[PDB]
Amino acid sequence: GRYSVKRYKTKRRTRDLDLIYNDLSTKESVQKLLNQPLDETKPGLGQHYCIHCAKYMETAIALKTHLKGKVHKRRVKELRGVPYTQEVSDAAAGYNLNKFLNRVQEITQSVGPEKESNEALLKEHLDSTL
Amino acid sequence: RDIEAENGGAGVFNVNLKDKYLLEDDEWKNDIMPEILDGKNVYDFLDPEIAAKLQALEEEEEKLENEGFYNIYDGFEASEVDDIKEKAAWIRN
Amino acid sequence: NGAQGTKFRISLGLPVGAIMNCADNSGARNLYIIAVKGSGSRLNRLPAASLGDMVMATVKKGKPELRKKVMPAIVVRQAKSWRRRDGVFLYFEDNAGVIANPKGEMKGSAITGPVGKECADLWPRVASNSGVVV
Amino acid sequence: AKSLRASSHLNAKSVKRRGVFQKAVDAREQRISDKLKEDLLKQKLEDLKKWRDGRHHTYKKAKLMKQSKKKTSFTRF
Amino acid sequence: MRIYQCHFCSSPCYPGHGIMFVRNDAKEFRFCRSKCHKAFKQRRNPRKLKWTKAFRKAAGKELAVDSTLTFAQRRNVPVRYNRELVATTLKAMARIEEIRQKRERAFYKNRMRGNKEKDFLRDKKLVESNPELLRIREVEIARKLAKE
Amino acid sequence: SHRKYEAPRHGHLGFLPRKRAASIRARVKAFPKDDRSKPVALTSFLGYKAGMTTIVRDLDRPGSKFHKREVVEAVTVVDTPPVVVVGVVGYVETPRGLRSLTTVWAEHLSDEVKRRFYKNWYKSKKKAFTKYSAKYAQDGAGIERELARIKKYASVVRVLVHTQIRKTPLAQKKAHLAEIQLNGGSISEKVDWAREHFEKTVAVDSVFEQNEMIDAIAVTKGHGFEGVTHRWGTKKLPRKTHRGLRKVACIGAWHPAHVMWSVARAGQRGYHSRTSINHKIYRVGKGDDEANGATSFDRTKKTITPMGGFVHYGEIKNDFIMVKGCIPGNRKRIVTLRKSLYTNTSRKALEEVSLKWIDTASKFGKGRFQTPAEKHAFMGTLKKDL
RNA sequence: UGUACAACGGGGUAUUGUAAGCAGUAGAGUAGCCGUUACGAUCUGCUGAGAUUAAGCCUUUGUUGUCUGAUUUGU
RNA sequence: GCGUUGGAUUGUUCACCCACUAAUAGGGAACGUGAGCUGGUAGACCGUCGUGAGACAGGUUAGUUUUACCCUACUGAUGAAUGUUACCGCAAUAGUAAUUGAACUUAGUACGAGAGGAACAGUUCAUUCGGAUAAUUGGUUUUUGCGGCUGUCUGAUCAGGCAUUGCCGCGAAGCUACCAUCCGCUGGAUUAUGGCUGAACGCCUCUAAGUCAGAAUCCAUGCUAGAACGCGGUGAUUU
RNA sequence: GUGAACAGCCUCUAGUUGAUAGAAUAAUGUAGAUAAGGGAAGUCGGCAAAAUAGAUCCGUAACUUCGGGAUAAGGAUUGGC
Ligand SMILES: [Zn+2]
Ligand SMILES: [Zn+2]
Repeated sequence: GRYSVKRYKTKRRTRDLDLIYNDLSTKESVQKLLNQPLDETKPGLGQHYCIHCAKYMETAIALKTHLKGKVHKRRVKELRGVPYTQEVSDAAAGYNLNKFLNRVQEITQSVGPEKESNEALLKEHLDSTL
Repeated sequence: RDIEAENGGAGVFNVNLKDKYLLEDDEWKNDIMPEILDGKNVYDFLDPEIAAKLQALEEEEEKLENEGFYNIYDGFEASEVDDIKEKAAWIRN
Repeated sequence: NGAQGTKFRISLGLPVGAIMNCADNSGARNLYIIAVKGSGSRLNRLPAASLGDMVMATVKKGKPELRKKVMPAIVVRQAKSWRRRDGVFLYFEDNAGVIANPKGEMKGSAITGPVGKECADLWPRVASNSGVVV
Repeated sequence: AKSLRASSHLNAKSVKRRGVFQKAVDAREQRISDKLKEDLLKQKLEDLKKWRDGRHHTYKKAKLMKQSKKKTSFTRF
Repeated sequence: MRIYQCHFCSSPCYPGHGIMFVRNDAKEFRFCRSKCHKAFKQRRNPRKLKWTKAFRKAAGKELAVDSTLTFAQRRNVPVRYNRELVATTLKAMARIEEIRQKRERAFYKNRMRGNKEKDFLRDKKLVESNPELLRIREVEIARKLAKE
Repeated sequence: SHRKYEAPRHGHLGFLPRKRAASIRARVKAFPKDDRSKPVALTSFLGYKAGMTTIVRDLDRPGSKFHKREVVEAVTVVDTPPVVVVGVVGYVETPRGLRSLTTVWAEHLSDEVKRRFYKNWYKSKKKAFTKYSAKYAQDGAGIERELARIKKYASVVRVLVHTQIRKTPLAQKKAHLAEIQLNGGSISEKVDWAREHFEKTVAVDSVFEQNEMIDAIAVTKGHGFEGVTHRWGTKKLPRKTHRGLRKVACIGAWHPAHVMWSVARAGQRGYHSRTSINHKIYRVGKGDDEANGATSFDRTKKTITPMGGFVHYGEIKNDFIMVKGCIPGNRKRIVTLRKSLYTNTSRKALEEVSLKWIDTASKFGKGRFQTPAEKHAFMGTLKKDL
């Protein structure tokens, strides 16, 4: 009906948590988006961009009130685990099992704590500047 | 070009994409590879070394068949258990 | 003409009066205007097309040197439900736009994001300027 | 364009018909007759597993006399 | 022809069935039906929905790792087309499916053992709970056998 | 005045009057021209429409852009059990038209065709062809005299056949009856063919084969009294116009004194008799041989009938014809397959169609599995099993 | 008065999304009792369970019952 | 024969502007008083005039006709009587539909100093139109099928009621979309025109008598209905 | 009872269950509702419909008769335990 039709249009489509995982993974990606040069078209003129909830706020205090909220915590509690790729979708059906398991142990060993440390640095950076 | 001119023109001549291919046996020129079986796809299961892995699979299955892989409560004999079961079913109904 | 191949039929998504995205760095952001080449003529019907279709357009957002200026170019993404004659229905995230001359040659030199399979097969220079097909 | 009922296109089609298409159309007839005869022979093999003088005369003379009394005949007055 | 797996349901997507979505990363998401497509649009989590296979394999339902499930590897390096090799693979697939189905049935038995003990204890508690209906049962059985 | 803007008509004036057809079974109005050089051959066949399905094909079409590429296509499936011959008709030429001067029937006939002749079968004494069977006595003087009449006169010969509805899952019990023309030569040989073929069957393989372009004649799916907008294709008036918006507003400014036959009014939509030509047969499948739905590429033993059977139809336990696309008529109807009336100068009627796969999934929903074995294997063992 | 017809039921197919009831220590903490007990959204298990499935789906070795009311027609 | 568009502009349009297109031809059946549907009297203000009431060279604004159930026409639907009933058919008459563009090849050939650059024959696909269809995709939901949500009520659980279909999600079947798919022909006579023989007129002449080709034209094949007072062949004919 | 509320929704007391009925579910209507992609290309004219909407917090321009404009605008949230 109207709610789903007029919220989840492909025009108003958002940014597919897989990619947010791949972005919060590494240092350079998070620093790039924290820097984010002045763009006249973006809502907050660039700055004040939440990466978990891929969203431009207007101001620092609007970032504060966003972070002190359940809409942020929804996404951070959704983004802790693995990102559910087609690898998972086909390993469930019995197809490219070893690729899925290599990806799983890779995240468990390498990429997981990488992203966790990046998130912690992000959090204390934001809490210190704000 | 001229084989086309002989058989039939540009838009009619059906070229065989085969007849150029390089094989162990030439008598099998006009064969076809199955793509799909019951649910599966042949290209996914098709390795050169499949019979050996199947031999290992059968070894494992025969080990398990010898093992215990494919195989009353005290106080009540069996008819006591059936009586309790039927009484409970009656009670629920 | 300019295109290599036949007039093939894929569903219509982009009527007249539709603002679609440009992601190359020729300078434009948007494409609007009227015209579709190879469009029919029927009372009360809108000119709307795709299939790597060539269309007239202006930059609504972009650099002023190419604003105020009508230009031809080709649809590469649609976001309507198109059917491939090999199986499934396809559709993109969005519409996409981008710029060229009447022979099919591009003002820009590289494309961002995916480009349609049939659009690239129909327009050579799009296939050369595209790094990502589908 | 050239219409469906254009003389030149129809002549070209007429020239094409006598050749590659009629051969394919005629082969199928022999094939299907060869199948039709075997579908008879198999039925036989299964079987071997075990005036017009009656009423037309009266009806027609009565029709003609009704026609000639009511004067409702096409040929006769 | 191929048989793809639904991004959501992990189900087969035969030719002429479903819808495909092409992200901006040049990544394909094909679905078995509009149910899964619309769940993707609404950004549901298939590892939380009980009717997928991902939930099952992650929860510890029908098993995930086994020797049977390694044969359907995708193959990006081809081979010379030996028809003997093709014929061997055709029999191998049928054999592998029998073996996998038997192991699956065994996994389900391992999961569902310990249920008859529980059911029997339920019935014991119930009958030892409620004797006042057992009197009605006794008298009615006696009445019926005296009636017949 | 001159309308200010030209636009084409709304509707076709050749498919008029748009009335209910006078019979559920559309009547064949033209058979191909006879060549007396060629063997004896039926011009047509009867069948029952049974749903639709989807196939994949490998296309060897030179010049096209799917040349040496795969293509998904829809197909229609007609249950075509063998057809039984029961009679002959001879049609003499006159300067009024064609006239039938004699019809000859067989010795024994089935309860099906007798039911066709009857209208209350459960009360009757079923006395239909008793005296004709008696006329089939010692030498059959009458039978031979009328057959010789047909050999002498009558010009062209048609054969009365009926179906074997008993074989279908349809709940009708009553067979259809149809004249089908014989297009070989030698009227004597036509009559001899029929005489030898009384009380005997003709399969569909003996009338058609793959890569053949046939015509379907049928009746199209009545919807009932319908309005202008959906019955001709007119525009709709914007909103809250006077006396409604799903109609033609008027004729214009100018003044006639009558309403014309050309101005798109309301009425019946459907149950019209239609003749749709040039549909390519893709498979002549047989009930005797299972794995009809299977293919050289598939090698997955299964019949064409999908899981749960077709919808508003049962299973295909009989010989069937698969054609591509969309024929007239709905499921559970009677269609006549004719062969093409003319040699077709298109390469489409030459290309040897090869299939790769057929869809035997459920049409009672969104089907994901081709076989119940596949469903069993994917779902795994349930609670009920063990 | 038959491989007859129907109402129920069985099987298949499809839609939904894991029933009622019972248990656990899994449960942000809070009180009481010398770590333990009571409350507790929720989670986990019996459970792709449970429900619906022709009313214009397919199929049926089952159970039960039904099958001569009225009118009219002649070359 | 078949088509002859989409839009901008009301400090206005008895029109013009830029695009697409094969093309964007003109007109009539109303305007030879007056006739579908839609824009363009009563109140009030400014301007010119008037002694004034008021009028106007003006301009602005707001401002209730409401068939058809009758006859005919048109569209679809029955039906008496022509021994009864049933089946298979014929076809007078009437209607008729297909259309346009591009692409491969012919060929970078003919042609041309160069620049440039065709076509017949053989093939492929699309535009407009029409007729069907529902395998798939999409839409639709009183399947009120499944689940959930708010508020309240049935003591709580269960199971439910009410909220003018309470709301949200999925939703088969059916219906439906160039928003999906399929299909859409071939014989005779002719116009203009080009010709053969050949007088008129001891030359000559396509014409006067004869005669060969030839257009998307005409008539038929094919498609639709089937004369309810058009017809045939055939089956049964009453305890 | 919910809730800011004599709003709207459900209920207790008291009262009523009155308005010609039955069978089907064609078109056209009357009263509503949903719709892919595009979003005013429609039309004299965005008529009508849609969208927004309560409460907490941040923040709020020109102009101003300094009293207002102003809920300007524009943004972050809302359950249960
Ligand atoms: Zn966030
Ligand atoms: Zn799925």
